[PDB]
Amino acid sequence: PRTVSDTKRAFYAAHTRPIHSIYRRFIEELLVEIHLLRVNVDFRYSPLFALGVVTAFDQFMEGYQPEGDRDRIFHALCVAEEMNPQQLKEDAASWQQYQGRPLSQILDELNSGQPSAPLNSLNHTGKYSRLHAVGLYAFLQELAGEVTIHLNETLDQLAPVIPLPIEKVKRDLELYRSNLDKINQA
Repeated sequence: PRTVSDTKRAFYAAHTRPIHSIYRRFIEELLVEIHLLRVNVDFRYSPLFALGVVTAFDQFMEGYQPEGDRDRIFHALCVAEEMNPQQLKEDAASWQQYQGRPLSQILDELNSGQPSAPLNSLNHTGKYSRLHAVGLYAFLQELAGEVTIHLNETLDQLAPVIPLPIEKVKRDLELYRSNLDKINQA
Protein backbone atom coordinates (compact mmCIF):
# COMPACT_ATOMS: atom_id res chain seq x y z
CA PRO A 1 0.00 0.00 0.00
CA ARG A 2 1.44 3.43 -0.95
CA THR A 3 2.00 5.56 2.23
CA VAL A 4 2.59 9.21 2.93
CA SER A 5 6.26 8.28 3.27
CA ASP A 6 6.27 6.91 -0.29
CA THR A 7 4.61 10.13 -1.51
CA LYS A 8 7.25 12.29 0.25
CA ARG A 9 10.11 10.20 -1.11
CA ALA A 10 8.67 10.57 -4.62
CA PHE A 11 8.50 14.31 -4.14
CA TYR A 12 12.14 14.60 -3.04
CA ALA A 13 13.31 12.28 -5.82
CA ALA A 14 11.54 14.57 -8.39
CA HIS A 15 12.81 17.85 -6.85
CA THR A 16 16.25 17.53 -5.35
CA ARG A 17 17.16 21.21 -4.96
CA PRO A 18 17.08 22.70 -1.52
CA ILE A 19 13.78 24.02 -0.15
CA HIS A 20 13.79 26.38 2.83
CA SER A 21 12.28 24.96 6.03
CA ILE A 22 9.47 27.48 6.02
CA TYR A 23 8.29 26.09 2.68
CA ARG A 24 9.06 22.40 3.39
CA ARG A 25 6.52 22.68 6.19
CA PHE A 26 3.76 24.02 3.82
CA ILE A 27 4.66 21.63 0.99
CA GLU A 28 4.70 18.55 3.21
CA GLU A 29 1.36 19.61 4.80
CA LEU A 30 -0.13 19.85 1.25
CA LEU A 31 1.41 16.48 0.25
CA VAL A 32 -0.22 14.84 3.28
CA GLU A 33 -3.58 16.56 2.72
CA ILE A 34 -3.84 15.44 -0.90
CA HIS A 35 -2.62 11.91 -0.10
CA LEU A 36 -5.31 11.50 2.62
CA LEU A 37 -8.00 12.64 0.17
CA ARG A 38 -6.86 10.15 -2.50
CA VAL A 39 -7.07 7.25 -0.04
CA ASN A 40 -10.66 8.24 0.91
CA VAL A 41 -13.13 6.05 -0.93
CA ASP A 42 -15.60 8.91 -1.13
CA PHE A 43 -13.19 11.39 -2.77
CA ARG A 44 -13.21 11.95 -6.55
CA TYR A 45 -11.00 14.45 -8.36
CA SER A 46 -12.71 17.28 -10.17
CA PRO A 47 -11.71 20.68 -11.62
CA LEU A 48 -12.89 22.36 -8.42
CA PHE A 49 -10.20 20.42 -6.51
CA ALA A 50 -7.68 21.24 -9.20
CA LEU A 51 -8.41 24.91 -8.90
CA GLY A 52 -8.15 24.73 -5.15
CA VAL A 53 -4.74 22.97 -5.19
CA VAL A 54 -3.33 25.37 -7.77
CA THR A 55 -4.70 28.41 -5.88
CA ALA A 56 -3.52 27.27 -2.44
CA PHE A 57 -0.05 26.37 -3.80
CA ASP A 58 0.29 29.61 -5.75
CA GLN A 59 -0.77 31.70 -2.69
CA PHE A 60 1.63 30.10 -0.16
CA MET A 61 4.38 30.09 -2.76
CA GLU A 62 3.89 33.72 -3.82
CA GLY A 63 7.10 34.76 -2.04
CA TYR A 64 9.06 31.56 -2.55
CA GLN A 65 12.73 32.02 -3.29
CA PRO A 66 14.44 30.86 -5.42
CA GLU A 67 11.43 31.60 -7.52
CA GLY A 68 12.71 29.79 -10.56
CA ASP A 69 12.16 26.52 -8.74
CA ARG A 70 8.45 27.05 -8.07
CA ASP A 71 7.19 25.32 -11.23
CA ARG A 72 9.50 22.35 -10.70
CA ILE A 73 8.21 22.04 -7.17
CA PHE A 74 4.57 22.02 -8.42
CA HIS A 75 5.47 19.35 -10.97
CA ALA A 76 7.09 17.23 -8.26
CA LEU A 77 4.17 17.67 -5.89
CA CYS A 78 1.69 16.45 -8.51
CA VAL A 79 3.67 13.47 -9.74
CA ALA A 80 4.32 12.42 -6.13
CA GLU A 81 0.54 12.34 -5.64
CA GLU A 82 -0.06 10.24 -8.79
CA MET A 83 -1.52 13.27 -10.53
CA ASN A 84 -0.59 15.18 -13.70
CA PRO A 85 0.54 18.76 -13.12
CA GLN A 86 -0.50 19.70 -16.67
CA GLN A 87 -4.03 18.34 -16.09
CA LEU A 88 -4.33 20.31 -12.85
CA LYS A 89 -3.04 23.48 -14.58
CA GLU A 90 -5.43 23.12 -17.51
CA ASP A 91 -8.38 22.34 -15.19
CA ALA A 92 -7.57 25.42 -13.06
CA ALA A 93 -7.29 27.55 -16.23
CA SER A 94 -10.64 26.21 -17.56
CA TRP A 95 -12.43 28.40 -15.01
CA GLN A 96 -11.22 31.54 -16.79
CA GLN A 97 -14.00 31.12 -19.33
CA TYR A 98 -16.31 32.59 -16.61
CA GLN A 99 -14.39 35.81 -16.42
CA GLY A 100 -16.57 38.97 -15.81
CA ARG A 101 -19.94 37.35 -15.36
CA PRO A 102 -22.37 38.45 -12.82
CA LEU A 103 -23.35 35.94 -10.27
CA SER A 104 -26.98 35.91 -11.76
CA GLN A 105 -25.73 34.26 -15.00
CA ILE A 106 -23.86 31.56 -13.02
CA LEU A 107 -27.01 30.86 -10.97
CA ASP A 108 -29.08 30.63 -14.17
CA GLU A 109 -26.62 28.05 -15.62
CA LEU A 110 -26.68 26.00 -12.39
CA ASN A 111 -30.47 26.19 -12.23
CA SER A 112 -30.79 24.91 -15.89
CA GLY A 113 -29.68 21.58 -14.43
CA GLN A 114 -27.00 21.04 -17.15
CA PRO A 115 -24.17 23.43 -16.36
CA SER A 116 -21.10 23.53 -18.49
CA ALA A 117 -17.72 22.14 -17.32
CA PRO A 118 -16.05 23.09 -15.07
CA LEU A 119 -18.96 24.94 -13.44
CA ASN A 120 -20.67 21.59 -13.07
CA SER A 121 -18.05 20.67 -10.48
CA LEU A 122 -19.75 23.02 -8.02
CA ASN A 123 -22.33 20.24 -7.83
CA HIS A 124 -19.97 18.45 -5.52
CA THR A 125 -21.01 15.20 -3.87
CA GLY A 126 -18.64 12.92 -2.05
CA LYS A 127 -15.79 13.94 0.23
CA TYR A 128 -15.40 17.64 0.88
CA SER A 129 -12.00 19.32 1.45
CA ARG A 130 -11.12 22.87 2.38
CA LEU A 131 -9.41 22.80 -1.00
CA HIS A 132 -12.80 22.81 -2.63
CA ALA A 133 -13.57 26.02 -0.63
CA VAL A 134 -10.34 27.57 -1.89
CA GLY A 135 -11.24 26.55 -5.39
CA LEU A 136 -14.75 28.10 -5.07
CA TYR A 137 -13.21 31.40 -3.95
CA ALA A 138 -10.83 31.46 -6.89
CA PHE A 139 -13.71 30.90 -9.25
CA LEU A 140 -15.74 33.64 -7.66
CA GLN A 141 -12.81 35.96 -8.12
CA GLU A 142 -13.14 35.53 -11.94
CA LEU A 143 -16.66 36.83 -11.88
CA ALA A 144 -17.79 40.41 -11.70
CA GLY A 145 -15.63 42.09 -8.91
CA GLU A 146 -18.74 42.55 -6.87
CA VAL A 147 -18.95 39.03 -6.11
CA THR A 148 -15.99 38.43 -3.67
CA ILE A 149 -16.26 41.91 -2.12
CA HIS A 150 -19.76 40.83 -0.98
CA LEU A 151 -18.53 37.23 -0.23
CA ASN A 152 -21.14 36.80 2.48
CA GLU A 153 -24.00 37.59 0.21
CA THR A 154 -22.58 35.50 -2.60
CA LEU A 155 -22.12 32.40 -0.44
CA ASP A 156 -25.67 32.79 0.89
CA GLN A 157 -27.08 32.94 -2.65
CA LEU A 158 -25.22 29.71 -3.57
CA ALA A 159 -26.30 27.76 -0.45
CA PRO A 160 -29.82 26.76 -1.77
CA VAL A 161 -28.48 26.09 -5.27
CA ILE A 162 -25.41 23.83 -4.87
CA PRO A 163 -24.72 20.77 -2.69
CA LEU A 164 -21.28 21.98 -1.73
CA PRO A 165 -21.60 22.54 2.08
CA ILE A 166 -21.59 26.30 2.24
CA GLU A 167 -21.32 26.50 6.09
CA LYS A 168 -18.03 24.59 5.89
CA VAL A 169 -16.97 26.77 2.97
CA LYS A 170 -17.49 29.92 5.11
CA ARG A 171 -15.49 28.38 7.92
CA ASP A 172 -12.68 27.26 5.68
CA LEU A 173 -12.46 30.57 3.74
CA GLU A 174 -12.38 32.62 6.95
CA LEU A 175 -9.37 30.47 8.00
CA TYR A 176 -7.68 30.62 4.67
CA ARG A 177 -8.15 34.45 4.32
CA SER A 178 -7.17 35.22 7.89
CA ASN A 179 -3.96 33.22 7.53
CA LEU A 180 -2.65 34.70 4.24
CA ASP A 181 0.37 36.40 5.96
CA LYS A 182 1.33 33.66 8.51
CA ILE A 183 4.01 32.19 6.25
CA ASN A 184 5.73 35.70 6.38
CA GLN A 185 5.82 35.79 10.18
CA ALA A 186 8.01 34.09 12.90
